[PDB]
This record gives sequence, structure tokens and C-alpha cells, in this order.
Amino acid sequence: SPRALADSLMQLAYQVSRLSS
Amino acid sequence: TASPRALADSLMQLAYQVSRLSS
Amino acid sequence: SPRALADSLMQLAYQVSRLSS
Amino acid sequence: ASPRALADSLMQLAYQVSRLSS
Repeated sequence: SPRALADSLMQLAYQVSRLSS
Repeated sequence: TASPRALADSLMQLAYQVSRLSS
Repeated sequence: SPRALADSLMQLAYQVSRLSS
Repeated sequence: ASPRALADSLMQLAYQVSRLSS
């Protein structure tokens, strides 16, 4: 579902924000 | 390659758009 | 890992492409 | 934006994410 995919993308966005260059 | 912060901000904005799609 | 997150994102991108406007 | 366009953008972002570091 769109909502399930959006939830997953939001979680991944926060994880990506904790990476480094 | 963009920064982690810029990529995360982009992903967040896309996630909000995805949520408005339909099955 | 960046690779694992990127692979997850690619899978999600493909699923998004199969959604409807 | 269309599902196709959003998917293209997400794919582009995934390629970039793969070049980041832990």
C-alpha cells in the first residue's frame, strides 16, 4: 500500500540522516 | 554526492508524496 | 550499511512505480 | 507527481545513498 511504502521511506530517511559522507 | 542530511530531507518529502498515491 | 539502505530504497522505488495516481 | 516520476527520483536517491559511509 502507499501508506506502508511511505512509512518505510520515512524510517529509511531517518536512518540515512545518521550516515556520513 | 549529496550530504546525508540533504538526501534524508529529499526522501522525507518524497515519502509524503508517495502516501497520496493509491493502490 | 549505506549499501543495505540503498538496496532497500531501490526495492521501495520499484514498488512505488506500480502504484496509481 | 506520478508514480513513475516518484520512483525515478527514489532510484536516483538510492544510487547516491549507496556512496555514503557508515
